[PDB]
Amino acid sequence: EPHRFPPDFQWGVATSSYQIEGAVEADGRSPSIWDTFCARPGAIADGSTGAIANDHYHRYREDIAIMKQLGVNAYRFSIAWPRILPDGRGRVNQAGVDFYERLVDSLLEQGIEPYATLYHWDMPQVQHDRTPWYDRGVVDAFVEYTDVITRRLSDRVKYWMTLNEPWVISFLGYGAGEHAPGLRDKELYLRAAHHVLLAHGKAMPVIRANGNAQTKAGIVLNLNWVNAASDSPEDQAAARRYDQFFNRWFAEPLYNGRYPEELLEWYGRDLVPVQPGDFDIITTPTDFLAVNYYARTTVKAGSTDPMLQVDFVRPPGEYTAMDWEVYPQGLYNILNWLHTDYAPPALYVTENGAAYDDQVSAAGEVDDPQRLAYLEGHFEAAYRAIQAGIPLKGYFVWSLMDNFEWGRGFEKRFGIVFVDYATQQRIIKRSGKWFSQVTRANGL
Ligand SMILES: OC[C@H]1O[C@H](O)[C@H](O)[C@@H](O)[C@@H]1O
Ligand SMILES: OC[C@H]1O[C@H](O)[C@H](O)[C@@H](O)[C@@H]1O
Ligand SMILES: OC[C@H]1O[C@H](O)[C@H](O)[C@@H](O)[C@@H]1O
Ligand SMILES: OC[C@H]1O[C@H](O)[C@H](O)[C@@H](O)[C@@H]1O
Repeated sequence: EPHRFPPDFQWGVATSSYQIEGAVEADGRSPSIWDTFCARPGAIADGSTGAIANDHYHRYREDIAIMKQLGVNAYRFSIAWPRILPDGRGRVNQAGVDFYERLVDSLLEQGIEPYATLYHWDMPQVQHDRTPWYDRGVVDAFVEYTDVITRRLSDRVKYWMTLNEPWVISFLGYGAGEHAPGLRDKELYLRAAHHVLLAHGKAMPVIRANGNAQTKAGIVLNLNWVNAASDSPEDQAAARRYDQFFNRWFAEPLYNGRYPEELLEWYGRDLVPVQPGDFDIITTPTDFLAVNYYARTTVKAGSTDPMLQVDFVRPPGEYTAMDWEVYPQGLYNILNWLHTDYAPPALYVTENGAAYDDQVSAAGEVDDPQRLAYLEGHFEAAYRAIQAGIPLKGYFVWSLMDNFEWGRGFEKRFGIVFVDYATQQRIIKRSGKWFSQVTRANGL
């Protein structure tokens, strides 16, 4: 049925600083909230930390050459605030800036367009101790960091993303206790969610001011396709609350200057620390919306999550090693919802991918047919979206290589490139070799 993407389509791979860089003490870097969280017993399933990770700090040139083998014309990475401003604010760490200057120069010299994420979850511990996300002071701290690094790199980086997945930062960090800094309190999560949106909005004019006419910026939302387990009123309602929680909580403020009313009511409207003018800041125009899509999530009325009064149901179907349902139609459905409801001028898929159990064969190959099929199905969905008039401008696979998968540690491998942690050897997987053909054909 299909074939070719638009001629200027951006095919990329994505990473984050803490997940790949390692060298956590190198060159003036201070501890992030993740360096501290990894010390907590039970925080990381395999007891690992991001201390070494993929050692991309030292091996970035090699990783760029692998990107060249994959044929990508774009690369999404994050900048580590703890390398740039190790005391959180104040003194710029020149050696930390130098690393991202060398990275951006090597990318552009190889013809790869840099897509820089400012915040992918690695707040300096010393800054968190002053301004956790639930503290409105965090907004100026983030803007200062944004100001510093955009001043240095905006001559070479045109595409900026403010914060990665507000829902994860706020809900998993402060609401569920699963991510740094590991707190579990409804009010703290709601405060953090609001201050992430404000930080996004105050950062936007700083990016534009430090940039030029070519500069494009937006936020990155995680969005999954949500489904009710049944037609029961109670299950439709459970699905509606979960959808509001996961999918609308950030989108509605960004585009319509309000939170979803039904959930806001359910929570206690006063728990969100909205001040006058906040929605004007949050709705500051963006050039695009970036989407991180993985799965369909099916919800019934229950008391598994006592905050939402929901249980999760696993429909008969295919699951990854994360126990996430494989549902490529969901990506079309999400993109079409965003197109019709909010009309962003441009959409990017800034993350999509899968974790399956990988083994290196005797011949040194990594044969991952489930990951290949996952990617094929989702690329086809993205193609259908483009054919339907949705302005999807690019697609970044999560991830370039196996990396530190947060609370799962190294046991869950999302790469299209295998990393042997004993040696730091990169092996391009079967899915990666296939991706190499997709990028160069600009289609399937
Ligand atoms: O950044 C502070 C770091 O110091 C050490 O090198 C630890 O192994 C690491 O996990 C810790 O967080
Ligand atoms: O893996 C950490 C979290 O991040 C992802 O963006 C997913 O949307 C979310 O379902 C997952 O729980
Ligand atoms: O009835 C609405 C309230 O009750 C629910 O059981 C939830 O725990 C709470 O988060 C919500 O604010
Ligand atoms: O959990 C899989 C992925 O979920 C989220 O999308 C994060 O941005 C990424 O860092 C993580 O690896």
